[PDB]
Amino acid sequence: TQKMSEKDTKEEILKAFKLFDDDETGKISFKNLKRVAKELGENLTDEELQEMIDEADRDGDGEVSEQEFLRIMKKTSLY
Amino acid sequence: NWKLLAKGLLIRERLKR
Repeated sequence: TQKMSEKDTKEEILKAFKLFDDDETGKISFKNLKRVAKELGENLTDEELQEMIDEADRDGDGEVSEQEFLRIMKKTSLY
Repeated sequence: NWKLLAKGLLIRERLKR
């Protein structure tokens, strides 16, 4: 038994969820998605990205967790 | 789509060429 580390890919996709949180708190709104994705440019419009915030926060609490940038990036649902 | 915006914000390090 050598020792398998779990830390490099986990700190890559969670480090990007830390680019969401400008004041450092662990949950976000519409503009954080668009803002750091805005540095690139982004293929989607602001109407398509407002439909996305309504899809995943269905009930309407306020702000999203580690599981939305992490959980939609990992699992791809086939049709 | 949150999958298209997840690659778009997977940008975390850089891009390339």
